Amino acid sequence: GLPVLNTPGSNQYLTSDNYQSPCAIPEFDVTPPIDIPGEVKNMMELAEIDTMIPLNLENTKRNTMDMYRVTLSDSADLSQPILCFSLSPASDPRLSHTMLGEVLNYYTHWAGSLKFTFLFCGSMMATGKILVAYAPPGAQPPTSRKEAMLGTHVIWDLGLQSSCTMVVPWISNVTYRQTTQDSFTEGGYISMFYQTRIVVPLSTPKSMSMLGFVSACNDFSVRLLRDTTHISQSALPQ
Amino acid sequence: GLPVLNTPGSNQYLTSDNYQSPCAIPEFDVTPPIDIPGEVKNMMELAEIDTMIPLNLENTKRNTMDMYRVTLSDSADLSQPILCFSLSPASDPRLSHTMLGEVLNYYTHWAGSLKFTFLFCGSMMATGKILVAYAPPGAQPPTSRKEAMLGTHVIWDLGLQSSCTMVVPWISNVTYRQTTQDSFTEGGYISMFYQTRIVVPLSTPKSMSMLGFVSACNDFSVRLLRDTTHISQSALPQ
Amino acid sequence: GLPVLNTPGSNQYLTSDNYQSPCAIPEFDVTPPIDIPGEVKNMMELAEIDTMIPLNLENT
Amino acid sequence: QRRSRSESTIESFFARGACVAIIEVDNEEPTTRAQKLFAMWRITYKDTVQLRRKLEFFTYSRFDMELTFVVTANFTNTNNGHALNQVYQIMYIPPGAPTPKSWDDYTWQTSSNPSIFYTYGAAPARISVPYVGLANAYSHFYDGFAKVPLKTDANDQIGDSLYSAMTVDDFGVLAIRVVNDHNPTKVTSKVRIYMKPKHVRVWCPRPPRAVPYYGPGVDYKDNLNPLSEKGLTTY
Amino acid sequence: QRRSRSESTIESFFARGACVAIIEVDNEEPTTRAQKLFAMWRITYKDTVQLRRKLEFFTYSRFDMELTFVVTANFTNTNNGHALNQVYQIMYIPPGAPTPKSWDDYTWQTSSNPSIFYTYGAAPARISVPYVGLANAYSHFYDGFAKVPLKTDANDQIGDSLYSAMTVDDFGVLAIRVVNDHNPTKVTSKVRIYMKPKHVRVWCPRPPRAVPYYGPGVDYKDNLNPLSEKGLTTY
Amino acid sequence: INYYKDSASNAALQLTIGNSTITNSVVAYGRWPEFIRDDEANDQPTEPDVATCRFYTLDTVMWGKESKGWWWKLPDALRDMGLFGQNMYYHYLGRSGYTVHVQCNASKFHQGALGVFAIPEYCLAGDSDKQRYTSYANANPGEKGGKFYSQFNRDTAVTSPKREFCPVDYLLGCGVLLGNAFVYPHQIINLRTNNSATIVLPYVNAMAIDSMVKHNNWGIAILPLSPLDFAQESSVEIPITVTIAPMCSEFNGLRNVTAPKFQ
Amino acid sequence: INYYKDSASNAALQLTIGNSTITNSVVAYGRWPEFIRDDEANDQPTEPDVATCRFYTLDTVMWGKESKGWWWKLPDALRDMGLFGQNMYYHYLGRSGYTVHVQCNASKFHQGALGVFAIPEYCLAGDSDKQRYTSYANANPGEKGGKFYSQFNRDTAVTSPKREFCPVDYLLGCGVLLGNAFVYPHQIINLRTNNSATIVLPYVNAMAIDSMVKHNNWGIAILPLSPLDFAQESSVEIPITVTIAPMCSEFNGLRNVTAPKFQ
Amino acid sequence: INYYKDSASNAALQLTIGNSTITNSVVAYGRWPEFIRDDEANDQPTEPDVATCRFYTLDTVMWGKESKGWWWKLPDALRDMGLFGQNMYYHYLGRSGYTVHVQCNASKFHQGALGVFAIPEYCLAGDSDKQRYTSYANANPGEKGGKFYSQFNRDTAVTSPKREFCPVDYLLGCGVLLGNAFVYPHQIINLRTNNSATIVLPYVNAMAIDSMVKHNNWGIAILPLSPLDFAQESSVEIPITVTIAPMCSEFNGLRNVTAPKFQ
Ligand SMILES: CCO/N=C/c1ccc(OCC[C@@H](C)CCN2CCN(c3ccncc3)C2=O)cc1
Ligand SMILES: CCO/N=C/c1ccc(OCC[C@@H](C)CCN2CCN(c3ccncc3)C2=O)cc1
Ligand SMILES: N[C@@H](CCC(=O)N[C@@H](CS)C(=O)NCC(=O)O)C(=O)O
Ligand SMILES: N[C@@H](CCC(=O)N[C@@H](CS)C(=O)NCC(=O)O)C(=O)O
Repeated sequence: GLPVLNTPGSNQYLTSDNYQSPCAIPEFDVTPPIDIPGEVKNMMELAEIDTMIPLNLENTKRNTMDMYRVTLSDSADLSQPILCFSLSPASDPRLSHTMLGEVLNYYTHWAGSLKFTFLFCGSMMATGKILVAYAPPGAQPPTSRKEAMLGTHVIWDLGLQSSCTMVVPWISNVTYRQTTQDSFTEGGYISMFYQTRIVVPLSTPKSMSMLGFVSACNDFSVRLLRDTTHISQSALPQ
Repeated sequence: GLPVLNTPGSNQYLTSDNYQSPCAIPEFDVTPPIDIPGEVKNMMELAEIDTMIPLNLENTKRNTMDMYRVTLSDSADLSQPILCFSLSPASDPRLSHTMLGEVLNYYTHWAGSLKFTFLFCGSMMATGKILVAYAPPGAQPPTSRKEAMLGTHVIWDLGLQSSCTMVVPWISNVTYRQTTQDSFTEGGYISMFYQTRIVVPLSTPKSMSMLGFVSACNDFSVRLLRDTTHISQSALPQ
Repeated sequence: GLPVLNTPGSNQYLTSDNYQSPCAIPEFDVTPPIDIPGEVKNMMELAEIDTMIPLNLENT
Repeated sequence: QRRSRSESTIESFFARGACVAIIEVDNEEPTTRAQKLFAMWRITYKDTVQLRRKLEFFTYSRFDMELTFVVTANFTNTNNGHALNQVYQIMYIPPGAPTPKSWDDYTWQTSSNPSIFYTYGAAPARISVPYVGLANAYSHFYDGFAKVPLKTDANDQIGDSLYSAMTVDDFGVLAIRVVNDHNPTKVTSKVRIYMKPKHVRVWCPRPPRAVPYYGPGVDYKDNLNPLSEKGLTTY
Repeated sequence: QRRSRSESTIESFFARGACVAIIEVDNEEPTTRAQKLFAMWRITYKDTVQLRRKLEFFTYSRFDMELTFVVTANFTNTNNGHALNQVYQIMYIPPGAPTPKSWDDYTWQTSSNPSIFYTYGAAPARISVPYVGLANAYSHFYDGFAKVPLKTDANDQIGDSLYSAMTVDDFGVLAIRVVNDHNPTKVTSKVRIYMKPKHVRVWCPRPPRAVPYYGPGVDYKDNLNPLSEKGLTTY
Repeated sequence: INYYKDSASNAALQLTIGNSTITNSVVAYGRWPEFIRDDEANDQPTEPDVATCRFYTLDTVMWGKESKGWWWKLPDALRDMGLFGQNMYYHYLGRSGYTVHVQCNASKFHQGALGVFAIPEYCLAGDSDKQRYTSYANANPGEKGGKFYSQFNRDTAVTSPKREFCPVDYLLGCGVLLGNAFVYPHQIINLRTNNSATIVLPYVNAMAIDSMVKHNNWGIAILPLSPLDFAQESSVEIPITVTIAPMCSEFNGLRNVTAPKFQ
Repeated sequence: INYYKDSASNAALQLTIGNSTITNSVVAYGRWPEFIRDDEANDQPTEPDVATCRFYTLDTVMWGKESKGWWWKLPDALRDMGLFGQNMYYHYLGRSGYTVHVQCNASKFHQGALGVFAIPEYCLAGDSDKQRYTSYANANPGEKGGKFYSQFNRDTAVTSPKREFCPVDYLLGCGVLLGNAFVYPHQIINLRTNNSATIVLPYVNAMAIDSMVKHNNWGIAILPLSPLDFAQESSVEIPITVTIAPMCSEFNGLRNVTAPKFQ
Repeated sequence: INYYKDSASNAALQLTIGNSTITNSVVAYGRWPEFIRDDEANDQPTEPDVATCRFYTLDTVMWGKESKGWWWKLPDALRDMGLFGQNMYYHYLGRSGYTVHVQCNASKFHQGALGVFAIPEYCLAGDSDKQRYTSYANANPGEKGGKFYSQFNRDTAVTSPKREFCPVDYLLGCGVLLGNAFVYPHQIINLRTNNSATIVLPYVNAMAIDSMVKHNNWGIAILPLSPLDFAQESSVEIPITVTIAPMCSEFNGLRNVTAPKFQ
């Protein structure tokens, strides 16, 4: 018949190949689809949904509801930070298990800006001011308000607004950052401090709780699909 | 020659494949066909032909002519049902061996409406009224005329008409129902009751027989061809 | 190269098959034919010729 | 859209390869006693029951055929060495053609009979055949005889014939042999034949079989109680 | 240019072959005691966890499937000779079809059930399947029962059913056997099945699993402390 | 694209007939009997018009409480009916359609139901372990016909086997449930509504024309779907009559007469 | 170029409803409830307009410092609400959307936060080693609903197993971290800003219409994201109320009434 | 014809700058320094114009008969030069080109030749068996620079390894013959013809902008191609001076100041 020549790679099975195969059930009447609410076209759409951050991962509070709450008080040390973490969406323990982190753990490279939100759950009579700062990598991590203010910072007034949003923009030497811990693709640091203090009147609680959320913006992209480390198996079903 | 690359599935035999093969008898003068009555184009055409139902499957009557007859009398208990069964065309023993059931046993999924017919074989002087009811699944199977009448019911007058027809329409949550017994794809129940009673004059038989038939309508379809359980083999011919 | 899939019947030899094969003597000058009497196109032509019947098949 | 009847067509209903024959062939040193060096199988679809039952839904049929051959070989002992890859020969013998009497007689020259040579380990063999019926359609059921006894017949055996049989030898046979010579160790092999009808037309539908088959005809011997017990007023 | 989201699509996210089943089949001399001559596997994707976890990101799905089969065989001893190349038969049995009781019963005729015959040493087998869901979409999660108990039921077992289960027998099974007869030496083999969804649509995204799976349902038994320790004010 | 040349390789009221008159009808497969067309043949046919296409009445039978059924074969039943039989035995090839009329009359105080079925290529089962051993004489009873049975009585004779059929009523004599016999052309006679049945059968066979002596084209089966009863009498019997009219009959292959040996 | 025929082979304010009135809203998936369209069906449906589409109020619950959460199932919670339940039990197939309103009022000196989540196909975990062994009665509490727990308490009974759910607050009762529960339709009630929440749920299922008795389409989960406190008091309790209004409800398959056995 | 979708599968004088003035030039790769274009970026950059783009003079070195060579790293050498260093340490990302001017004057009775080479990604070899063990402090000498050697002196310390470079003159300190070093941008100062050299270096890197602290973009190497001599004197020494001017410098990522630990 037609002369042919077999090339390398013949009779191999590549799990990522895209070829045609015969159908074992020809002439099948497929049930037509219907319009079901909640259709999803891209996985990034899930990364754009805000989800809570387990900020408090202490030994006696992790794996418990209280791990989602950060305590605030009117008698706290104003010279010390309220919370601090690193801009590692997929490797930081406080961000790895979020929906953004769960989606990222299936990919090797990521790029884009991020959005952080903070919700104050005190009484209507409580007032105060807070400072939320982001610092790009390269220098010592901030330990005081004076150092933090030199970065990208936002001032939040609790009384007027119960929620605050800060956008961390994309700034990097490389076009894409790895999803694993690596000093060559470090992202920066996030810190919080008191601006003036929490002030409350009499017959009012002196302690309150705060919540945090994270999400991705519309300029977020991922590369290089890969397996995750968050699920394992030891014995196959019998 | 022409470079080529062999893909997975090469040199395999799939019984449902559709490929070309060489002919072992080239240049054969095939005998032309003729117009023979009774040509069949679709198997559903056979399912649309009415066939008798072995309603009476008692121990001493099954596998015998009497299994196709249902007894009626003028001294019967009017508060008890005459006959009862389930809308399982392929798994119910009383419907599995019908032509519809035989065709369905070769397929895995079915959908469509059904038509049931009842023939009264009494004397011309006998009169009476009957009620034939269908109940969709979900509630207790009917045990009395009061419960049955709440469903889809038809009233049949023996004197005016010796035959009655009831159409069970298609009503289901799923688009297709399985041909095997399954509570998630249950079809419903079929029952019969006396409306007034059988009345006969003197010098006339007081007992009579009734026959039943089933068929499929024009909106009937099947899916997923498969082997049947009605034929088996133990030893190959020697 | 071009993806392909091998089907059943590959590498089999059917005596009634009709395929192309390479020529072992390329560029051969074939002797031209001539008009020879008695050319036959169909075997039925031989069946249309009358022939004697051995009617008497006795032992002797 | 609305539900379709694409898969209930005659073509789809018969678009499956069904086994119709298992044949045994052995390779060993020839001996005086009986052996299985070559085998002959009479072509038909009544050896198995599934395809037979599916086809018997109708009285008359007209179709082409596709045949596929799957070969599986094995050893029997371990102390007689091994063997090299074998080649199998399958020949179609129509009625009237000479039949082999040995695995290496002249009949295997297959000057005019088609033949297939199969090398073990390759893809299963395959061929196609057209409609070769003498009449305008195949007759699954035949209510008649091939001979009619006459008053003038010398004896009653002149006109005796089997009921519901057209021809004694129909469609020929298939002869299977191993071309290779015998190795010091015996090697057994089985050939499985799968049939698929194509371009199928049918006439005169009939009710399906309800009791186990018994012979090529419609005879029944045992298991004549198919239906099971069930209550009259039981759902 | 600007960064794209080509690889984050649903199709790309599921464009990978994932193992879903490892099945064992043995060839040896049949004996009275239990053996692994033929095997039956119930079709599902919950035997493994990676594909299950990826699919459980959404509540409803609709896709076609591609299946690939990889076969690996080996010996067990050394003093019983050797064996010739084997042929494996894989048959799909939908619900309601008869199931085999032996490696050589009539059910293997596969008159209507599709089957694959694979020759050892060739390329891994492959097939494709369309969407065969009874409803308009597959239901990964089902919050309900198949039966409802009633006050008039004679006993409590009439209406008893497992929670979060639609049908007991869904999608049928796959039966795998070795067609070849038994050699004097036993031969073991494993078949690995890899699944790839195609033409995928999804609805109602859900949060991913955070603790080890336990059974077909959403039950959890052990390892309920996923998060690790970390300082509140530690970078 | 198709590569191979061969296609097989390609991947996939009063009715009057003749001098007879009888005073709704069913047409089998919706096909009226017709003569052979010029586009299908194999000499000059002989086509009697009125000397053979007329109603012939068979022997009357009796239906009672213990009756199980009756069966006949065509054209076997008409082998001795006027000139039709003479033409059948004087010609090698024959063809014909049929009209079947079943008569059974009763009163308004009787009750019962008869099912009449026309079956093409109606093959019956034997009565012995040997397969397809039935004799020609036993398979062609004639106008008398045969009867059904409710059980399979195996023949115990070893010296002189009977070689006869053993039809079973609920298996239709061929191993198929009677309930599905309605797939064939059929009629129902219910004593409370009607008293007669009529069917029209065209010529059906794999060949345009075939021998009538060694092959039977049609079978007629009559079975009681409901038992006969009358008032409260212990014994009841009524007559059943059958009439058959050939239609559009052709004959070919004239030669000396055939004389089959019927016992 | 595609070779095979099959596609699979191809390579890849006041709101008033009915006679009820309540004095921003969230629409789930941005889809308002709607009736079935003519291009999707399987008889004449029954579509009550005002006799069933109205607000029904459930039993009030109490929120304190030790409260962990509550959950309800729909349409289970409305099985005994006026004519809606009667239509549910008198028909084989049902369909409906919902409007959920959560009310909780406090003072300016209180503090706390509630999270309300609507979950489609909300499946909960058991309380025993056996898998999927929960009973129908325990899985359908009704309008009373259930409660969450902070730890997994395995059932030690071997003779009379309870067969009940054991939801865990931080796992959402299904093995997923609570922080991601916001992926579902949700609302937050913060006592310092608002005192009520509203959600609109369309009909979601793999089928256009399905039975309401054996399958629950929606689940409602309310959890305290922040603990309740008031001034410096040791004990604080406030009421929480839930109201639900069916919308665009259809029923089909009329027959006798269903009577499930709830204990 | 290409079958696969992916492309990869497809088969294959006075110069014044700022407030500084110096009284032919060589442009590396024929590319003048330029600012980042709008079609390539990753916030608002900071682009000093005259406060950082000006000539800074390094410490003078001495060339004699036994001198083997000198080397410097950029932007390391300018880390403590006015506001350029402050901007370098106050920003995460930086970018800049350079202008290098080498001055060395002698008399007509002197003789010698200097080769100046600008090397991108100039990596030097260590002085120990361990690989890539050089310390940050030793790899960034600053404005003082380093010197070459004529032989490889392996470090014998085992307790306190020096962790320093050991460049070799004839191997260019990187294992390549010096004769081919002219492949890089280069200049030759021959005392009998000229007394100065000038080079212009654009920004070269795999990324548009990168950190200046942890990565050095350029290296400058000066080696004596011919030994220095004067009349018949035994000892001769002359000064060599280096001046560097940043050009088109951009900075981004403002935050607190970085304080590296240099010993
Ligand atoms: C080199 C070997 O290849 N030759 C193969 C071959 C295969 C089949 C051939 O035809 C055999 C006959 C088939 C067309 C099927 C015959 N059928 C159709 C009708 N029929 C049958 C049997 C018994 N009762 C009624 C009908 C059959 O058995 C001829 C040659
Ligand atoms: C000759 C052998 O080839 N036959 C092969 C074959 C393969 C697959 C076939 O379909 C099996 C069902 C699949 C389409 C996948 C079923 N899925 C989709 C939804 N689902 C599932 C399971 C458990 N909970 C929820 C959903 C499944 O397990 C049919 C035939
Ligand atoms: N080592 C185990 C079997 C290991 C096993 O089956 N592992 C599963 C998951 S726990 C698997 O994914 N195996 C992949 C493979 O080896 O093919 C045994 O034989 O006792
Ligand atoms: N086990 C039997 C043979 C079994 C057999 O031949 N079975 C037939 C039908 S009863 C069959 O379909 N076999 C399929 C196959 O094994 O290839 C024996 O060897 O004694």
